Amino acid sequence: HTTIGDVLREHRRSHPGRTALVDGPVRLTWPELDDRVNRLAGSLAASGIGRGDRIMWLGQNSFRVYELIAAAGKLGAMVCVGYWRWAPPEMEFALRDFDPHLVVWQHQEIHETVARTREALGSDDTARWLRHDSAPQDPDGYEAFLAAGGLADPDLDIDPDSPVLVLYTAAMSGRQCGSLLSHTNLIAMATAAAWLGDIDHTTAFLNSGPMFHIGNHQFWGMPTLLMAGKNVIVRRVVAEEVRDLLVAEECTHAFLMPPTVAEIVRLNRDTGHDLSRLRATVAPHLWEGMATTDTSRFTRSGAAAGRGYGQTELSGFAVTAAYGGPAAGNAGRPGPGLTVRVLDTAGRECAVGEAGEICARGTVVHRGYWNRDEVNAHRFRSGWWHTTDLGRREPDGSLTFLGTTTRMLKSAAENIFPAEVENCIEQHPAVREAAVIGVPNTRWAQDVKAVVVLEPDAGVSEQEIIDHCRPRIASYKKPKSVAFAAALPRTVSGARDYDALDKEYGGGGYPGAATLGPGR
Amino acid sequence: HTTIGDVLREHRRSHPGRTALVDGPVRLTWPELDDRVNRLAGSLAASGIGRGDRIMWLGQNSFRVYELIAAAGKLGAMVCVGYWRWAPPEMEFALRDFDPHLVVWQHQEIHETVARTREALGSDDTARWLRHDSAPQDPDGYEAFLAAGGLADPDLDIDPDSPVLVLYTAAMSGRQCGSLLSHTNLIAMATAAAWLGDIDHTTAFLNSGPMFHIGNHQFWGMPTLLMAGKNVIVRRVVAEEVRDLLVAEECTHAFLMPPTVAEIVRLNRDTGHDLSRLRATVAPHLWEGMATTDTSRFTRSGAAAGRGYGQTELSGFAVTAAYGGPAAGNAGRPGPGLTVRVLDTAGRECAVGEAGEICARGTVVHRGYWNRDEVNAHRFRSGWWHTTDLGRREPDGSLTFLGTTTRMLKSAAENIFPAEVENCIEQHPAVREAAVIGVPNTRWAQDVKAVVVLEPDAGVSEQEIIDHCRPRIASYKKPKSVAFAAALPRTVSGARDYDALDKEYGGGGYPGAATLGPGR
Ligand SMILES: C[C@@]12CCC[C@@](C)(C(=O)OP(=O)(O)OC[C@H]3O[C@@H](n4cnc5c(N)ncnc54)[C@H](O)[C@@H]3O)[C@H]1C[C@@H](O)[C@]13C[C@H]4C[C@H](O[C@@]4(C)C1)[C@@H]23
Ligand SMILES: C[C@@]12CCC[C@@](C)(C(=O)OP(=O)(O)OC[C@H]3O[C@@H](n4cnc5c(N)ncnc54)[C@H](O)[C@@H]3O)[C@H]1C[C@@H](O)[C@]13C[C@H]4C[C@H](O[C@@]4(C)C1)[C@@H]23
Ligand code: NA
Ligand code: NA
Repeated sequence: HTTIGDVLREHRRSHPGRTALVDGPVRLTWPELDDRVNRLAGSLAASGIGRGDRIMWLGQNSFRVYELIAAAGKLGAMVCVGYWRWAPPEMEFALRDFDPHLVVWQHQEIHETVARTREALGSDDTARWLRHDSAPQDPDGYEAFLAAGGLADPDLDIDPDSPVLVLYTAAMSGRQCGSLLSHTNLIAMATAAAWLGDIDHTTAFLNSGPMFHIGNHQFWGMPTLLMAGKNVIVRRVVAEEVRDLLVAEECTHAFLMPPTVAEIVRLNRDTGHDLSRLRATVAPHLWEGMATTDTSRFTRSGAAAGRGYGQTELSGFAVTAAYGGPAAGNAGRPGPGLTVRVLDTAGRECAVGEAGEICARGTVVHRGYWNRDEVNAHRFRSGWWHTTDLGRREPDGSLTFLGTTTRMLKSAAENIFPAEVENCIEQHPAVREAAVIGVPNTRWAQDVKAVVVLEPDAGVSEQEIIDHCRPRIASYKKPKSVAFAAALPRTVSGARDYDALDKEYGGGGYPGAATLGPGR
Repeated sequence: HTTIGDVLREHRRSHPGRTALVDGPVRLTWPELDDRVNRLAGSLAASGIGRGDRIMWLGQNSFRVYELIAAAGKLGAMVCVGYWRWAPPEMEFALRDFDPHLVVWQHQEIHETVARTREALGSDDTARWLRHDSAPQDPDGYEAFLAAGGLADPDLDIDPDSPVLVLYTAAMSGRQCGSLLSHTNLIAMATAAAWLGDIDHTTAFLNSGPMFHIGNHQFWGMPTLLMAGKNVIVRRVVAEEVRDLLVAEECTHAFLMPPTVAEIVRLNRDTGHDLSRLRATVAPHLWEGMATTDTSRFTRSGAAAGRGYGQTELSGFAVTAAYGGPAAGNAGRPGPGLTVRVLDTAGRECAVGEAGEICARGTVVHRGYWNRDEVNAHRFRSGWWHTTDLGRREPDGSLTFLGTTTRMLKSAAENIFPAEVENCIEQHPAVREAAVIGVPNTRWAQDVKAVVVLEPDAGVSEQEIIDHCRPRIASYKKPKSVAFAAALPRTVSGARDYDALDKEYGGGGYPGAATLGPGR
């Protein structure tokens, strides 16, 4: 069975002259990339990394993320792409939970957060640390570490069901879980995406989405890699730099949400820079004729506007309106390599039209979460992965995604789980309880809002509650407003009544049948 | 991991009212098909079929072949789709070699061959035999056997690497070998084909190629099944019926090799039906402008003219000009899920430009042949599948298929090995020795020719040698001409000097650098 390592082994032979990666001045053909991967694998193995061992990336997007995944993959090891946006306590939690043998970290932009995180681990910090964006000769730097390795391919027999990429998600408990994506997961996801988006060796994809998110890997980093196209890296999304890279690298695809598109168009207008090679998937109307609207099924089906269903744990958008033709349901049908059933609370399959939990089996279902044996045993019960999302089958057999069962928010293209924010706010000594909801954002999706019950005789303002979150959770997770109450609404059972909180405090816009996709 | 049974389980839910299969008056929706498959699996299991057990189909194309593959697949058993064109000695050999628990047979057009074969087996005939084209109530019939089974899905956990389809090929020794194709083999083949041919739920594919050969399954039976298109069955190519089905069922594709096309075209000039919906991939010029020339990657690239490389043992056409763009080499490059190396006789990879044996690893490599321990250990040596075909890598990274190492002929895409034909001819009492070569034929690529040395003072004509072959080997393998000679030129080691035979008797048209594809 094919592994990620085999993809690079074949491309170095079949596409010796083609450029595989561009990241600033760095440009690598398939053979140059595979050589670097082999040296890197050499040094990892010399550091004691082998099957089932673990590397953490703490940085923005880099070509080195692809090198590390491939190198680790050739050893049967796995790479966690941590989020550069995480606050120190989140980064510390991920480091302790994942327990990596190696941490590859970035100084630019996040040095302070990285330092505070390392400091906090104290003597529990057993990992080796390499700075990726170091001076070339830095002996604790990635490039020197890589250079010391030998050119030979490790040539190991790696089982492609081995986890190779780990993406933290699913923080419904207040703490994130690391989704284990195997070589086979990624290859099956990439294969389906190649049909969905008509990807081939001429594809040139700008990696302008966060590598912490499954979306950038699915659309279209991994299919581009699989088909031997060019992956162009950008560290962060800055409209001008994106525009220049679209032109300079003749990109055919990019991961760009509607606000960024509008910034690029405004900036490019009447400058004569030709963006016509770009196949616009998201908000194609905003490009004003500067791009070519994508003709692939991804865009024509409505999948690019949110007509589909998935999650990290299914290797991304695994159900779409592109599979199986016209769909009465909002999400369409499963791609090949996944089967789906909507199950009631007793684990019996729901009838047509009846809401239940979306469950799945097949090649794109992940291996489970890192270090969560009981969660895995429970969410895989009866041999089906339980998504925690609600859906139904329509009479035409298509699927409708109705909403979450976890009160998850989406805000500014991030997921926010209420318990992460609630736990943070409740750490405050003045706060007895906090409930977090989402309210409609003026453009798309939600803003975070907290409803707070103060301790008796304590007093703290809305702004103090918000600012309290700054050192503790990612910036995008903070409430944008806070309401105060003497008590939170309760159901008959004494559970928090989140429906009543939404009704009384302006909640709405949650992911589901009324709010699908990236917006406009 | 996804299995063949999962495809049916998913389509019964996702496409409740869509037609999956058409065969004469039989029309089955996805749920109707899966129900029948479940009853069939029940009856198979009740007769003692389980994991690793074997069913032989000895019939022409039928909807029941798909039913049997899926039902066997749900039990972890396997189906051999035998050649209905086999002569009795070949059919007998395959039955003894394959040793099936159950044989499903057809009366129409082949009853005499089947009866002769069964007689030859005598008391070695241990299998149960079911007539598929029986009267409905026939208790030795497929329909009554199926109807006794229950509707419950067996819901067994089947390993996708289990063989599920067995196709006889590779008769270099003079006797065929059963290539073991798994669920995973077929699913990877089909996913790649859907990309190659732009296959989707609107595909209506006429199964006019013999299901005993990998061609019909790859192009496009399995991808059509996988993407929930409609599979229309015809038992074999009868020109008038093919014409009628293309029209009535609004077919978009069909497996029609060059010799079949002109008569279909001729008969449609009488009717004036528009065949524009048919996307002709093979020899589109022969359609005289009635069909549309397919514009999928498969046809635009030249792959549909033979620019590719593969074999049944690689799940079909695994290397093609559609993978990876323009290619100096005649075969293009490997599809995803296959890695290819050209190896020298010592097992070292060949330099660029150096001829060697094409060897392969990956998801589309078969599980080996049935009951061929020694051949399998040799052909899988050093962890690569050895194809026996010669090729080389070009400087641009692409692959060239140079030719066979077995003197094999290939006529309208059917392999014909000289030993098969030579051995049959030499059984004639008047024949002392025979050598078989191929001669060019534009429409068939090449024709079988025999060069025969008669026994002294015995006599036999060309026609007589040809007719001698009819009871002994499949029709398509017979010589189309016989030359008589006083002696065969010999090599130093005593083998036939085939190069001298080709030069003397107009030999050519062999598959490889000089002739690709099925004809024109
Ligand atoms: C990010 C994705 C690609 C990866 C999967 C997915 C669902 C994702 O968010 O993965 P996630 O981060 O793991 O979140 C999964 C959770 O997200 C929810 N969800 C499930 N389906 C949807 C839906 N259709 N719209 C909104 N929300 C959805 C469910 O609660 C699910 O459990 C989509 C959302 C989709 O909207 C877009 C936005 C952009 C980018 C990418 O391509 C797009 C043009 C479409 C694509
Ligand atoms: C049948 C196939 C599809 C399945 C694989 C293959 C190779 C097959 O027949 O498998 P097989 O019966 O197992 O035979 C394998 C042997 O066939 C030889 N071979 C390998 N590659 C080629 C070649 N390019 N042209 C001619 N012969 C070839 C090699 O000696 C090899 O070992 C091709 C032949 C190819 O010609 C065509 C004909 C039609 C239909 C289908 O699409 C086509 C437009 C192309 C396609
Ligand atoms: Na508190
Ligand atoms: Na003889």
